[PDB]
Amino acid sequence: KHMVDDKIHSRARGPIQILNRQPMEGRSRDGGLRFGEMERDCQIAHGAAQFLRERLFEASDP
Amino acid sequence: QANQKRITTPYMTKYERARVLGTRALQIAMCAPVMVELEGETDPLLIAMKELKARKIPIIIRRYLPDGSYEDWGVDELIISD
Amino acid sequence: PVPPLSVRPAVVMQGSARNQDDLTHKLADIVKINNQLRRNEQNGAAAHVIAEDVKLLQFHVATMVDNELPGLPRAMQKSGRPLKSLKQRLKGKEGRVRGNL
Amino acid sequence: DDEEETYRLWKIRKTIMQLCHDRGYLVTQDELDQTLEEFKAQFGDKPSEGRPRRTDLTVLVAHNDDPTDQMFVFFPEEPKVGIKTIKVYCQRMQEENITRALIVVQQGMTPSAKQSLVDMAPKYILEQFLQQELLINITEHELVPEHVVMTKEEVTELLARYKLRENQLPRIQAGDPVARYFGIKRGQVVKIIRPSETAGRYITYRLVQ
RNA sequence: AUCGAGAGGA
Repeated sequence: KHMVDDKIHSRARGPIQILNRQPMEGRSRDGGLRFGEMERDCQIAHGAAQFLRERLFEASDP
Repeated sequence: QANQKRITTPYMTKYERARVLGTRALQIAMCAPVMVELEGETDPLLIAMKELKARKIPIIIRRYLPDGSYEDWGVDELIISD
Repeated sequence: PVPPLSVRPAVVMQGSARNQDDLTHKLADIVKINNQLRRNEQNGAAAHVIAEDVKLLQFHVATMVDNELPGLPRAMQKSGRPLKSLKQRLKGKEGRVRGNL
Repeated sequence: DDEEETYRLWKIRKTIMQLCHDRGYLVTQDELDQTLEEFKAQFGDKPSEGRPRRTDLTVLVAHNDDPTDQMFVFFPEEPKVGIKTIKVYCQRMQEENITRALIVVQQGMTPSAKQSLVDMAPKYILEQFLQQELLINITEHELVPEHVVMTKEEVTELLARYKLRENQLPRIQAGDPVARYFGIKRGQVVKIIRPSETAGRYITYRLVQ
């Protein structure tokens, strides 16, 4: 039952939550992906400070 | 700190190179004068790479030592590793 | 300290049911019991009655701050579900810090 | 019952001589490596009967820099050291003009003696050592690198060069076994030179807190 | 839309 047509999802400035102005959840609600603690961890190891700021502040909830 | 002596390495770091290229690319994309002869280039990333290879980047790196002092290095004064 | 409406937003239903936040419900409980305590202490009340009122106000404020107190029961909504305290909002994963910062 | 006791006493004496030598004190070569036969001929063979009595194993050792600065080595008779023994030792150092001493307890220290040791530190300083930690020389273990005390001039030079405060440095507790062996104080810094598999040799600096 | 639960994929 795993048809790719039900797994593809992309987000570009869609709806945001009400408690926090962060992107919604679930492709059904046009929500973005979660840049979690391990992702920030790997970006820290990279040293991409500007990319980390863009992901966690600029592209999430300015 | 006297400019006659400096303790930091004379080689540009990868992080310094990445940030200098990004900042100069943004400046170029915001209509800044170019320090190289653009043959046919029209994209800020390769324009900044050409400027870096020409050692004509108008950016000064302020290397902050842990003690609280800083040493200012020009991009043209640093060896480019890559 | 009363949080603003942003911290405790009034959600909008698919129709017109303006459900209040659990923090708003706890705040309303605190205001009503505080008014009752004020009127009781201004009028004549028994020492044990005043002590019980103080205990209830203690419970309400302490459950607003943290609703996982040992021994004491959790504060229940008028539906059958435990409330969410300000400590629970930022305690662990899915909490404020680890889940939005 | 007796051979074990005399072997223990000889080993403690050897360990204390090595500790004094590592602390920068006048330790002769023969007293540095004294064999069982020499120890027997010098002190005795039957510690149970009184030869050697623990009172006779006292050591007077002087610093390399100044004979006017020297420390006493004490082996108390009683198993548990009391405030009375501490007081008589303090009186002995008063009359002999001695500012440093070592107390080699058999079992442990009385709490009042420990408190007196803590409070009386400035004028007369003296340290307490269980007998068990003295049966082996800790600095000779393979896990224990070489520790060397830094003078004040060297500490100032290091700080000046690294442009950092004493705080920034890694720490070693005053109650650390090696710190107790070297008899250092809070505020002093040690130099740890250890072999490395990535650079060959590495030097790290530890400040006592 | 919120909470909770269940079933699942890597």
